Amino acid sequence: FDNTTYKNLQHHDYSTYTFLDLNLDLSKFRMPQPSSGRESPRH
Amino acid sequence: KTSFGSLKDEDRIFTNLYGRHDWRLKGAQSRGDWYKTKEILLKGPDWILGEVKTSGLRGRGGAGFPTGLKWSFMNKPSDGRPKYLVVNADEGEPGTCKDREIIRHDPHKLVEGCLVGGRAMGARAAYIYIRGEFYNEASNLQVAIREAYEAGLIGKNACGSGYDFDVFVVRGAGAYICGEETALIESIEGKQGKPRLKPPFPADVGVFGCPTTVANVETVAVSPTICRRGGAWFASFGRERNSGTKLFNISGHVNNPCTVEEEMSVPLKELIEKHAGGVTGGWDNLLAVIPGGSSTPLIPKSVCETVLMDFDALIQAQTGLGTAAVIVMDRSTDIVKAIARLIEFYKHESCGQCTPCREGVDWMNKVMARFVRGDARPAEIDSLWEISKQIEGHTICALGDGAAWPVQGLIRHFRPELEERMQQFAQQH
Amino acid sequence: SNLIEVFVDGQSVMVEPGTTVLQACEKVGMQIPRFCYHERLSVAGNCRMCLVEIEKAPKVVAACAMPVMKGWNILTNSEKTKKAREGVMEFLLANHPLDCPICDQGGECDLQDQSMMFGSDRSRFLEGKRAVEDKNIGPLVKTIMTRCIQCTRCIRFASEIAGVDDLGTTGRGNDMQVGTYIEKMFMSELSGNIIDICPVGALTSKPYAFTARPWETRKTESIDVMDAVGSNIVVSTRTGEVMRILPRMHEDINEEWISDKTR
Amino acid sequence: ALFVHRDTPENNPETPFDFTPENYKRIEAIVKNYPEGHKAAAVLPVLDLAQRQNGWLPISAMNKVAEILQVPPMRVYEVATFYTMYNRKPVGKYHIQVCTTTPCMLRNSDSILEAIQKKLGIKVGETTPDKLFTLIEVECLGACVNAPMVQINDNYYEDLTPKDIEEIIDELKAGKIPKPGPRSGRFSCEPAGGLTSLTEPPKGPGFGVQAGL
Ligand SMILES: Cc1cc2nc3c(=O)[nH]c(=O)nc-3n(C[C@H](O)[C@H](O)[C@H](O)COP(=O)(O)O)c2cc1C
Ligand code: SF4
Ligand code: SF4
Ligand code: SF4
Ligand code: FES
Ligand code: FES
Ligand SMILES: [K+]
Repeated sequence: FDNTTYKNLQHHDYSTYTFLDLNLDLSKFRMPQPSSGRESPRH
Repeated sequence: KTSFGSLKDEDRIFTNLYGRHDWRLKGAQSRGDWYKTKEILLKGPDWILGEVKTSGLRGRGGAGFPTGLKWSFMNKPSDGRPKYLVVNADEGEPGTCKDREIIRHDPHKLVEGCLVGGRAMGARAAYIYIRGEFYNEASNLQVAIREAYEAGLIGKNACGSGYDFDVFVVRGAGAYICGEETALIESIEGKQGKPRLKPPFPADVGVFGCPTTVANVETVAVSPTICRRGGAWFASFGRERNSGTKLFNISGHVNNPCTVEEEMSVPLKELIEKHAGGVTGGWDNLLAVIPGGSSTPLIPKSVCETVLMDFDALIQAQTGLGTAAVIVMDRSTDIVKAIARLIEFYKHESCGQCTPCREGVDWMNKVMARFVRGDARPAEIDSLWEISKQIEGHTICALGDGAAWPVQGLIRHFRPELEERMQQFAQQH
Repeated sequence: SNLIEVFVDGQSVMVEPGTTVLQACEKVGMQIPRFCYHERLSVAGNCRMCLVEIEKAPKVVAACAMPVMKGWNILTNSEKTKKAREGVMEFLLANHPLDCPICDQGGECDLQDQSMMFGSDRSRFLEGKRAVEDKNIGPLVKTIMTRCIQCTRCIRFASEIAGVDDLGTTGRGNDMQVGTYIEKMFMSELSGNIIDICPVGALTSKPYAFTARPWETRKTESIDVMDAVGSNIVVSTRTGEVMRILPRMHEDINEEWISDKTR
Repeated sequence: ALFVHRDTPENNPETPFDFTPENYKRIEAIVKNYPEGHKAAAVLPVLDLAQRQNGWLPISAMNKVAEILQVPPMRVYEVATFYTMYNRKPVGKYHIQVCTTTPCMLRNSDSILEAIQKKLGIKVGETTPDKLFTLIEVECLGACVNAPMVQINDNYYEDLTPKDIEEIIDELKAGKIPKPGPRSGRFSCEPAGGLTSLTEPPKGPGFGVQAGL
């Protein structure tokens, strides 16, 4: 058991598209979205 | 109980607050997260809401509303629209940085809280609105969410309970006002972060016009542990109607500014010296404390001597717990300049939608700037007090109140300083 | 059967559910002051001039947006209501420009008139005022946007009545500005109606500019012949000359709008 | 800063901008996060993505976002001018953002701001002639217990002193990127000079679980 070091070092290597790459990576898991029934409020 | 604030480590909820253990799924599980999540989900929303109610949990976002009752507005038959949980991670209140630590060091507690809290509300998904400056924190949360998806803890058949739940992360673009619950919803919908009038309340017409509950990160993140250990365990900490543990941020003029978890109702002096290492220059050097973020009125040293940190105690002290972000100011502080900077902050953050804050807060900012230099007359102090009362209670959202209260606190306890500055300026001109 | 009972200053009124506090007051002939509210636009609730006290309620409510509850007693003339109106009016006038003599709205201005009736009689604003640059939106509507009180009536009219999403707010806080952001012309066949709905002299008729004051015009109620709709109009004349054309409300024909050719 | 747009040679509707093909894949995933019929919800993330590709937002970038999501251009201009993180004019390679609100002001954020201005030879709100750094002040960045602090692009640098901020600039100016986080010796938000809580090993699964679950 160590309590002396910092275990949150991954974010030192994050890049400009890191957040959006993960979001794209997650699309395969999402349940199908619900539909309001039209294309947009102006349709 | 009469004394509070010697919380044991075994009773602490955010056990990776300092990021000294693996923040990822393997470490989170080793620390008790995600344990028996299926059983909680199978107990049903009424059981989950019952636990949240008996814990006496209150909103940790700054308003302190009873969580169990608030979450119960969503327990109703579906009318065809989807139901959503929106988790507030906007963290904009100056002095407050607690939600940042949860998001980056205990992300799996927040994700599990979203599933448990979402189940009680009947929501199909959780939208986590995190401020856009927290880029690295948001990426940590997304990494944790990907881990949970791949282990089946969320998504279709979450934790094997047959409940489908998605967790989305949406980033802001730089607006303190987007922490307000209806402004947050409008921001998620792609508009300016301008609050909505109420009614309708979000539980009826919310994000995308659908039933919605907005919950602070800390309020959500503790819900799985309240369910596992029970509301009675949580309610055994702090005074009645002030239950549980709380994350505190001690910044300003203290030897060791820090974030720490402590029991609700701990003495303010006890908190500052046990955890922050005391006031810079010793307790006698203390001038004033803002006990709950920039929106709560300051209290002077005399009040700080014996005030407890909970919703009721600080209200009786003519302030509020707020986010429990303690800003400390010692005798070397220009107190007028310190508050003026907060009014300047609220001037920069006001959405501009409604008249008393769009015009009033900018007006108060101009008066405070002259008060800093002493370039005013003593009659203007009562004018400024009256102006702040014309903003409070007359605006769409509470940002207007949050700008008036700091001014009222300064006039309440530091009028002679304001008048002394005016004398100096007049004497020199 | 479906009506519920509310009180306006202790006077019982039966209203359908969904009726706002402002609408309930209209039923007893009391007109709540307003700026952002227009009965033909979506409810905005941003000017706060309609704040009114509900008996046994600590917080005043926006009468234009708040639906009335059973048994409420709306106190339209209480001290709490009067002080809310004075405070809101004080904030509206803090940055408003001293333009009345040169401003075409003068004499038929809702800001002037509600200041007289519901606001204080003096200023305690000791600072400098805001000033914003003007926007060119065409040859029909002159904009003096320092006079704008950010009521968003023009935005809501353009989007909802005219179906043109060209107007909006840019910026934040005290710097929030109504306009098009880019240089654009608001040239729609119903565009001239934003002159009427703008409560202040921020939007004014360019052809009409500086030619007359409201109190001196004679009003002839007449009919429009530029199309076959038959829009009801008022012809404003002075000393035997036609000065302008205004809409005349007719619910079954043109409501309270006219086309730009008619105007 | 002005909240009206005037066309110029460097920033007009014909200024060239389009998302890269890879960024169109990222846009598709963004739009799928929201209910069908509510694509306007993607304005903020997509507008921010256009900035992450181009560095700032020309009016042509705002027009493209409106076109892709089928929203009126004015509704995108409203968002772009409402949120402070959108750069409506070019910024330097390194956008230095110094928090100067009261919690940071109490811990001497003015010294940090003066240190940066002295080193870069620019005033707050300016860009260096090399166009490597832009300097501005910002409101609370949510790291008050680590004051004084700055944000450079996506990274926080906290517990700063004039010496520490000069080293960070020297590293960015030298092509390297410095490590984010506190520079005072501590790792994150724990009190300096030793922990006061969470000193014992955390309990394991099932600890303190109520009966009947
Ligand atoms: C100007 C303003 C900013 C706010 N910012 C936050 C915030 O950053 N985080 C938060 O949880 N609540 C914030 N709130 C409070 C929320 O509106 C809301 O009360 C809270 O998120 C409800 O969640 P809770 O019951 O768990 O506290 C803010 C309110 C105002 C008026
Ligand atoms: S009080 Fe201020 S921030 Fe809140 S809606 Fe009104 S103008 Fe916007
Ligand atoms: S809009 Fe009304 S109050 Fe303002 S300058 Fe014109 S006439 Fe005077
Ligand atoms: S220009 Fe006139 S109608 Fe439009 S927001 Fe300003 S005051 Fe209201
Ligand atoms: S008329 Fe009700 S807030 Fe404007
Ligand atoms: S006051 Fe600077 S990070 Fe909060
Ligand atoms: K007008």
